[PDB]
Amino acid sequence: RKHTWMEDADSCVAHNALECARAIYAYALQVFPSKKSVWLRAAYFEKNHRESLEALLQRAVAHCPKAEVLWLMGAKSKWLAGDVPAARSILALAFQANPNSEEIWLAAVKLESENDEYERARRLLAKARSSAPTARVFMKSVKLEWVQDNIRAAQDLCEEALRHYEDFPKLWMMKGQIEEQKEMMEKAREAYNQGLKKCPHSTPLWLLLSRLEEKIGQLTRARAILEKSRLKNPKNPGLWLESVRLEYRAGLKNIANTLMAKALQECPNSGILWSEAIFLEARPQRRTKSVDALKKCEHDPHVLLAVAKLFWSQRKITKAREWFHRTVKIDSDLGDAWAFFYKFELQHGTEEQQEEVRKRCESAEPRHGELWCAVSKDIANWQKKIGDILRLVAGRI
Amino acid sequence: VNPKAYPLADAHLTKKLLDLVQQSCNYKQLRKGANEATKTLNRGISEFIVMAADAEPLEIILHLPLLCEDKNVPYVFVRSKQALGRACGVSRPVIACSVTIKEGSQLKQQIQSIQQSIERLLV
Amino acid sequence: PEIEWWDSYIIFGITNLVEHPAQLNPPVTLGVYLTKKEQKKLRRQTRREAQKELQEKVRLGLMPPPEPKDISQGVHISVYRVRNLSNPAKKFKIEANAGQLYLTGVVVLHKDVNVVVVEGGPKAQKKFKRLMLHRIKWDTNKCVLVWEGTAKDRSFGEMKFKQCPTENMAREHFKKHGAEHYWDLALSESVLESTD
Amino acid sequence: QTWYHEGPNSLKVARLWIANYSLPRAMKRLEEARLHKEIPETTRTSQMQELHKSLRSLNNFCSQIGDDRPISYCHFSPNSKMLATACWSGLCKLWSVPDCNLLHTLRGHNTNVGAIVFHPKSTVSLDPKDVNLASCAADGSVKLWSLDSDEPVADIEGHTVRVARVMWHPSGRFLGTTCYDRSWRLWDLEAQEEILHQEGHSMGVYDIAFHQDGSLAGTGGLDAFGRVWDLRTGRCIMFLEGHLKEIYGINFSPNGYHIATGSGDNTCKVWDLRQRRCVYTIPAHQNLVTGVKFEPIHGNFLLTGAYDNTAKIWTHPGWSPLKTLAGHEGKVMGLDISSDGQLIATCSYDRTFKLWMAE
Repeated sequence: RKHTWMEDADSCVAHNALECARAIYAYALQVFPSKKSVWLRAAYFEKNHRESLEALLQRAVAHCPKAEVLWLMGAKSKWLAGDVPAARSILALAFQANPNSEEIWLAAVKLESENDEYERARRLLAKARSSAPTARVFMKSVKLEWVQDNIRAAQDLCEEALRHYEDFPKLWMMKGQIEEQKEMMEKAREAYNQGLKKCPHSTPLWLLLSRLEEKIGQLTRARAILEKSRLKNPKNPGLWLESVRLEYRAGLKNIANTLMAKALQECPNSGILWSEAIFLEARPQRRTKSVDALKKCEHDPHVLLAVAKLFWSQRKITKAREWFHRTVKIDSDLGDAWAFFYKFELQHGTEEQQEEVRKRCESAEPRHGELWCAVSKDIANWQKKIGDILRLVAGRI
Repeated sequence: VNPKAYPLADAHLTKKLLDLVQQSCNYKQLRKGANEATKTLNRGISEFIVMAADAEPLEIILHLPLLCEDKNVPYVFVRSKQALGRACGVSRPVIACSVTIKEGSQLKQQIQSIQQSIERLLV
Repeated sequence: PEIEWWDSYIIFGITNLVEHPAQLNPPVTLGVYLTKKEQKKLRRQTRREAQKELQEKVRLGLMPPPEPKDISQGVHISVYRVRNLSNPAKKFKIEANAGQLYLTGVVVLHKDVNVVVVEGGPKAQKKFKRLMLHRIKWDTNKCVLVWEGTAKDRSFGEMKFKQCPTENMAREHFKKHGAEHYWDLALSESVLESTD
Repeated sequence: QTWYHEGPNSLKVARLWIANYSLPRAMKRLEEARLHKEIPETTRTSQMQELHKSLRSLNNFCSQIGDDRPISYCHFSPNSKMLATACWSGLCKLWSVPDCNLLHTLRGHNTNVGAIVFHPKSTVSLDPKDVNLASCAADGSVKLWSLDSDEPVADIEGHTVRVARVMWHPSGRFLGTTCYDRSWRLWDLEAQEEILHQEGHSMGVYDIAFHQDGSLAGTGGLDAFGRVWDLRTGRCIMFLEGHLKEIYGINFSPNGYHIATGSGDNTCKVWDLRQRRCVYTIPAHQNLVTGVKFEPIHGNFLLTGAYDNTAKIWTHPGWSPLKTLAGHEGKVMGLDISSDGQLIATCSYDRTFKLWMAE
């Protein structure tokens, strides 16, 4: 009966209005105490439809104990709306009720690193490493030590995380990114090779190894590393897309077309490979390539972003805006599609379309994108907002 | 035969290729003609591309292995189009009979076997 | 060794004698496609000819009509490695597969190393590979194909489920039929899979 | 029914010169084998374990693309100078190994190039302006080429069939060429003409290579019979049989007994010469084994390629899969190890050529 009341409240929230749905959610919350799923659903309904969301977060913190997700949502709602030190005090109060340093300590370290006084963030990261050490906490400590400066302590923490979490490729990728920011580049390539040979299946570590072997000259070794990464998975779509991009970056256009054809024959249900085949095709041949990508990979965000880019390149702003709206309705969490939509709104359209694109990028955070991950993984734009990252992704297109 | 036509199949290999081409054309999976084979190679849906060594001139099918080098497809050159002289009802011998993948083909694996057999002749 | 055979034969045996030794051979009726218009013409002509022949045969006055109403020249030999093919259903199916598909061969079992060698025609070996790779569901116990080549003739007589607790007995049983190198390569591949 | 035919006096003089150059070479090889047999088993086992550890950690690197045509063969220059590759186009480039830099691409062919194998003393004791490499095309042509001229030389018109492979003699004065006219030609570098045409097979020979001392020369083609003909007066008594497919790869071991033959029956035959039998049949791969390369003068391994995307670096002898040099994207056609043994190139059908280096 409580599940049916929650489904009726969700259907009332999505169908007509939000007052009766919030009343049904409050009746289901006051009738009987439920688990963290109903509290998270009530918090999402309060955030999607300031004071009411904070009251629901306080009610979930007071009536539903051992709820780290609801406490993190309340701390994020306090830091977004109310105050940053009030959210820090709320996170410190929630850390006194939940002694686990898995997600509360990382959220406290992120809240202390987004604000000033990074020594408190380093002390919280050291306390989280001394209380419950993990690969994610060590990676967050290495990121907090490397976002300020490329000191030897950050390299020592990355080496300790690579020695203690060698099966995890994230510590080796962080060590390679820390060594790549220094003067030398052979140490970063050696760390990326150790992470690729110790995982043994590491797609972003092999991608960073191929990028370091291609950007530092002698791209034949980069092509050999890309072939070894494609044969070690085997037949990874990301490694095939990276090899196609490395072949298209040079003067070998026929080899890049053959690599794109081999990636389409070995993995036809890939949005990134379909977008690369649509971008690498000719201008009168893009209408058949986009149709084949829509027929093979339907309802894909990367294929819709490639169709939006092809419509914007063909001087069709009304079709590119509709394709960007369809890509935002299919997957609003995409970074490259949101960047292409913001670039199309800034290039063709008034400020209302750019404001709507900024509101869509601020409501749902873009992640796992092509241009978003290039700016979200750097140390210079690690503690930045979502709107500035979206503007930097749209301006770099 | 023509020296530029490569690779050249044997008698039983050409008989199996003609049987596979007849099974594909009777099940609506094969396209005859040079322009249709070029369109099937450019579309990326052609499983195999067969040529004819007895073509005057033989340079007109010379882009048929090269497109096979652009889409990673096996290429083969029947000694004479006469092998497919009737082909799929074609009165004249057929040369470019792009055999395209057929969904749930009653001989899909057999066609794959022909491909595997056409990749070892070019050495 | 003191010297080679050619060095002992030549050392004086150099001369201008060009010969062609060992002239031996290495170890047809075919149809073509038809035409659709020719197919329709043939169907019409055949129906007309059948009707005319029936009329001639039953109307001349002889019978009243009714009222009008290859292991040779190359054999495919495959060898697969399984971690635990001891399963009676799996072991018997592989042995029976070889038996029914005429895949003369052997199924040797050892300590976490099961070598199933089949030998026969190309379609029989393809059906056995499709049965052992997609139809026979083993599961840590997995079955993979170690090698697949072509030979002159079949080595084993029939599919016999051999058994050997040690690898030396299985190697001697494979060398009795002349297939010890395939079992050694399968054992080396199993050791490389267990080490890595 | 081995019918004999008389030859010219220049062929007999070249055979006598080859015998007089191979007999002290065979004596030095026998002395080296007696010195290696006098070594204890502990140091030999330690050297074999070190060679196996160096070959097992062989990573593929410097995969430099030659051209848009797939690579058909590759031959390492002597003294680890470069690597001459022969693709499916008319160009035969020479990439500087291990730098993977193409320089002085010897062109001049029209059809698909076959095996462009350099001389064993080209970068050692031959001038770079003279003939140093020998290339062959899909038509009848055995063209000499220099290393710093990028222009061919006056070829031998004695072959009118598809010359599959060509390999120079270790003495340097001769060069064998396997043609499709059911024979194998033996051109001379000093006489500048074809010395003999050994028809030891009923079908056209594919791979022809001489021995380490230059006394014998192994053949093989579509006749499924490997012929080991002596350079003195022919009379191939060491006939290799057992392979039911076409022999597309011949590689003579530095030892006087072992001889590696690669056929399309997914196996490699390491046969003995002192017993005239097949010592081992190693299943190196499952595809058609076309490329095969023997060891350097240490004599410990054998790199056998195939039509798959891998190449097996097995031990010699032993026939064990010690190393699987994978990483290619096409049929591995043509492979050759350097004179030092630390580098080995394996040309593939993916229009790229890498090198296996010890990590």
